[PDB]
Amino acid sequence: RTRDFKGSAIRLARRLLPQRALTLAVILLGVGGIAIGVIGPRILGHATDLLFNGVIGRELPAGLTKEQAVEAARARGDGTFADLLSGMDIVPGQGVDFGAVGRTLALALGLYLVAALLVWVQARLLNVTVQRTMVALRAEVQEKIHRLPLSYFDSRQRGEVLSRVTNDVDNIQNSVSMTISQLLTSVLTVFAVLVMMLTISPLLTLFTVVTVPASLWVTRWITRRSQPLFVAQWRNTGRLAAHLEETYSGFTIVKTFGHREAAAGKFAELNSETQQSSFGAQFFSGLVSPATMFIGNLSYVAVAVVGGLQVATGQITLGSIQAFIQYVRQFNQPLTQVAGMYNTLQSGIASAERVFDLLDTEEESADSPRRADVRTGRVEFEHVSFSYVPGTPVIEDLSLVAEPGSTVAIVGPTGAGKTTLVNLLMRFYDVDSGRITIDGVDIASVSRESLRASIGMVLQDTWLFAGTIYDNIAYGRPDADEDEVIEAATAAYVDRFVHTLPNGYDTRVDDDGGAISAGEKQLITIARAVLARPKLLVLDEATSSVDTRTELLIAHAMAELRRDRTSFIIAHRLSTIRDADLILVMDSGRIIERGTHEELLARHGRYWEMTRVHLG
Amino acid sequence: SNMLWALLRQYVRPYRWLLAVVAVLQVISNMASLYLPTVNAAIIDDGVAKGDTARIVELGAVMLGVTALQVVCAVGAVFFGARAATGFGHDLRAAVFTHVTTFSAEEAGRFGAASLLTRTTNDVGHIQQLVQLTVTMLITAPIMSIGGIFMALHQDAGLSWLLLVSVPVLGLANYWIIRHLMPVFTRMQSLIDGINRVLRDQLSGIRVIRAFAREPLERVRFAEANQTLSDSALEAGRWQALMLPVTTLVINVSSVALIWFGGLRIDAGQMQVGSLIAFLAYFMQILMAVLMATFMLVIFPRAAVCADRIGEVLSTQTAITNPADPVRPAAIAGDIGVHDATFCYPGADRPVLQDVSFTVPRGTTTAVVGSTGSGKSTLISLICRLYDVTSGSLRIDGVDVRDLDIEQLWSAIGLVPQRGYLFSGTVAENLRYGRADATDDEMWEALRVAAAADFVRAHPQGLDMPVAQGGINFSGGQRQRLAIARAVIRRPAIYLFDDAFSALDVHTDARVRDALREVAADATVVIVSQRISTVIEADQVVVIDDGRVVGIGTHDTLLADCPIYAEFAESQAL
Ligand SMILES: Nc1ncnc2c1ncn2[C@@H]1O[C@H](COP(=O)(O)OP(=O)(O)OP(=O)(O)O)[C@@H](O)[C@H]1O
Ligand SMILES: Nc1ncnc2c1ncn2[C@@H]1O[C@H](COP(=O)(O)OP(=O)(O)O)[C@@H](O)[C@H]1O
Ligand SMILES: [Mg+2]
Ligand SMILES: [Mg+2]
Repeated sequence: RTRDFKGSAIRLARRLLPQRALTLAVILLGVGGIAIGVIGPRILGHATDLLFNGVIGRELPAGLTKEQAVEAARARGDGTFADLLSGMDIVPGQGVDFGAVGRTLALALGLYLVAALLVWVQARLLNVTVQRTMVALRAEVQEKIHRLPLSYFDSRQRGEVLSRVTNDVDNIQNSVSMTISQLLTSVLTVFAVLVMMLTISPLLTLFTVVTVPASLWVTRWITRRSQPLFVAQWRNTGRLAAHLEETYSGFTIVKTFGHREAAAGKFAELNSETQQSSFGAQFFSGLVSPATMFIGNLSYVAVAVVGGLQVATGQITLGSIQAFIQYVRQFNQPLTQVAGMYNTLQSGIASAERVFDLLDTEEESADSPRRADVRTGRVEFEHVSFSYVPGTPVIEDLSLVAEPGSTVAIVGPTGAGKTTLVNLLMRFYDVDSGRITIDGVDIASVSRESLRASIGMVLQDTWLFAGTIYDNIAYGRPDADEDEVIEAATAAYVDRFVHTLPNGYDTRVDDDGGAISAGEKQLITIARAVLARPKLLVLDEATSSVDTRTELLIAHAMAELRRDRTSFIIAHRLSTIRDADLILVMDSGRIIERGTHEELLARHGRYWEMTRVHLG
Repeated sequence: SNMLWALLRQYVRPYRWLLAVVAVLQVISNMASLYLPTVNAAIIDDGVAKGDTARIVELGAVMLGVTALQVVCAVGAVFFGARAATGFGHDLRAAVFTHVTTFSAEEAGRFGAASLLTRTTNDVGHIQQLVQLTVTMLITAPIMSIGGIFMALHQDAGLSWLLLVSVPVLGLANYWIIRHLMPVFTRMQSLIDGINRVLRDQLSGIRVIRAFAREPLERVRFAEANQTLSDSALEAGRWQALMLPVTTLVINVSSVALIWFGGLRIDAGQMQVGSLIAFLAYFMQILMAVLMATFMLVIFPRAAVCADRIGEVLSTQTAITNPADPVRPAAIAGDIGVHDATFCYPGADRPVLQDVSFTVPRGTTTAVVGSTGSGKSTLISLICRLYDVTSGSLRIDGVDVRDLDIEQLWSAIGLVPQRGYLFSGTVAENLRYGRADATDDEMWEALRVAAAADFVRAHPQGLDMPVAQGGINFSGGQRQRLAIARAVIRRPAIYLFDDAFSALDVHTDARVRDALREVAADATVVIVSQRISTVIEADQVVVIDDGRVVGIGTHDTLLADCPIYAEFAESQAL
């Protein structure tokens, strides 16, 4: 995976290029919010040090100097308090001088009031520039899906292209605003908060950066000692979810045959066996925060003691250890998130090159403007020789003719290339070495948008989008009133089973109660194609999950009593194909024999011995 | 919401004493982290402020003790939190499963079998992960705050008013933001789930979208999902942009008022200089608690939608129940008596079945035949109370089927439904399922009857050839012959075949039915089929169309009398 990291990174980062003003005013507006949360504690420690100077500097005899006070302290057996007085800008006799404290705190307040404006405006400008490169990324993926050839979608894995346009575009967002918001500032609050506390004491900042190794080692020892607990809890919930899946799917067979108790006792086992294995993995995965805060408090006992042992000697000031304690909690705060805000950037830039390979794969063949015209409709193939993968013929030297007012019926085994022939008529795939002409004009020089609309197909597998039955039928011709939609819903026999639904024509296809059968989704799909009034109608086994008597009525009324419609009927049950003028019998890519029912029957070929497998 | 709370207070009710222990260990583990800056203030005041060097080390020892106590009751808190949070979730999916397995066919089908699965495991999980994380990582924000108030009251109780003015204004200005954020955030989640739906429907049907030339209609249906998602995600992030600035500004203004109103006391001799080092840490710990507690409240809306599904399941009451005093005959020896039975789903315009009235004898075989969606599988499910009649009656031997223990009925019926299912394991476990104590010379006998003995004896492991989860490692004609076989190791009185011979050729279909009415020649068989060849030798055949019974008779006397039956047999070239 992630076959490259440099090019993909420099290409994702300049997707934030259209609006570079918003991207530059988020970086420099966050630098000025970091240079204040670092200079804030340092200004506030000066205020707290103006207090201590005046508190332990007003008990000294007024009239002496700082040197004479230290001398007197040394003389009367105070080795440490004299060092305290020496490393401290005091003057014996004076108080607090609240003028300086007031000015320092006014600066700190007016400078804390600005840092919360530069952060609000940053989070607002960072949300505009991120929710604007996503609206432009997710919108050129859309226009890419409608430009790719069908050979791209059915040569990939099942959920591959799906979870590349919907889950990899959610990881690009959570990586475009995680690394300009949460890791551009949590690197500045690790370099600046660290260079500021190398100026206070380089001995104390040594007790603080030695909890990066200790707190990254134990958050790596726990997460490899609780590894045999995530693999006794993923395969122990995967057995519970597999038992539930089969006791819910075979529920009328569990219910009947009496095995409710045998399936409920096995659940009591699998459930009190995923409790024990989830506790064991949720405890050890949860004691990683109590362990990174024990090491964080051991570096606080060390700082408070040593740097407090270092103020009492006069090496650093009391106001500079208050600042340093502020920095200890501000430094190792962005060090309990580095695992997350780096694995997210890793699998936010891995799934940011999948999308870019999808956006760079070759599109289809730049169609023509000819706008196919079909008034009569006379399909004709001329030595079609299509093949999906080179070296394996799928269609070999095929040639058929339609006769404008006819209904030619293609029968044959599974794998003969019956559906592939429809993928060639619809120009889903390009023909190899042969012509394919509808009404005289080669379909290879035609706008596909006008060819596909002057035809109309129903495939064996059905597509229904998230909506009502009325919407899924009116999808074939949206500018159709309610009456013309129910008229096509009646010729396809979907009006029959739709009044037996709780809310017919408004029952949602994605939110029914199993109300719509598998053969009833094929009827809704036949109604959708007859609503557009196609001139060329192809029924590619779209009537295979229904009654063989609803099938004979559909492909009677829609195909044989339509003198003004050419229609292909690819059927498996070839008892509805008889009396259908010009049956074409295919096999292994080519048409073996052809004719009407009586001609092809009284010649003892493949059709004769196929009409006698359901009758002995 | 309302259902996330009524569920959380019902199934986490047995663990109150594991929560009263986590809530007394979090208090100790937070008061012990609020106590390190107090002993640091004692270092600053009894140490630094004096010469007194030894008092810093012999008081950092007291500080190591506190930092060890703070961790021995922060793993003890997650230990009991992770036990209460798994007991809740054990008890919740136990309840969801035990309730689902009381549903009928209709009530279980209303939810689905996958929506009903991801509503008992990875949907109970999102509330289990809520309890876990609200008892170990979210009660610290209201505990650090109140404990900081009590610590600021312990130390320098005169400057404690700054923390009674800063915690309310921090839990109020941060309650306002969240109260305005929760709606615009729960709308964004039903709007991320919609744009994804659009993409899934466009990729699933990228071929029929093009067959109709609907790419103009699409990407105008997607440009409205994309732009609406961005409009709701850009106002949800202008409230989420106030959270950090406002809370840190409150803490920092409280911090700069701290030193003013505390230096006014330090000059007055009524406060020690170290009591500022302590209050600053109180504020900076309350801040770190409130920040990381409000930055993970995104799990309440996503687990209150999850708790709506679980509540929708748990609030479903079954309608097909074993009667109070059920009739218990000596032996249900099938004689089915459908009298004037109708069935209509609630709210429909036309009933599935209407005025259906026929009768199949004690040792005969009836066959019901019709079109798609005409009510055939609804009649099978009425004979064995998977569904319940609305305006008629189902009788077996003379007693109403609603007036029998539903479990003795099922013990007399061998069912082979349309949507058959084989359970993972062994073929001798999928037919040790109708009888449960069958021998091998019964399993092989009924595998012979069902014409299934060939492909199960032609295997190394014998009648132990492993089956996949859904029986997917077989073809259709083998999968529905194992389903016929496990209905033959029951020796029922009533066989209910529901399109049980559709994936079989006419040859093996006739074989299975001959071997069936030769070893079970005294049982009542009811065959539901669309094929006529499997109906030619039925003792009676009834034809149903649009719900109503159009004709009753035999294959010969009904081929002339019923127009629908003749048209039906003509579509198959008989
Ligand atoms: N769970 C449900 N909720 C609402 N309506 C339903 C439900 N299940 C089925 N229906 C409707 O009730 C009717 C019942 O038809 P049924 O399934 O009995 O026909 P069938 O003879 O089994 O069809 P086939 O021959 O295809 O198996 C169908 O038309 C269907 O639209
Ligand atoms: N998208 C594809 N890529 C590669 N091979 C294919 C594809 N579609 C079909 N085939 C193969 O080519 C043959 C085409 O037959 P098909 O069009 O499926 O006819 P039928 O619908 O009658 O089975 C099949 O044997 C199949 O294995
Ligand atoms: Mg096909
Ligand atoms: Mg059915």
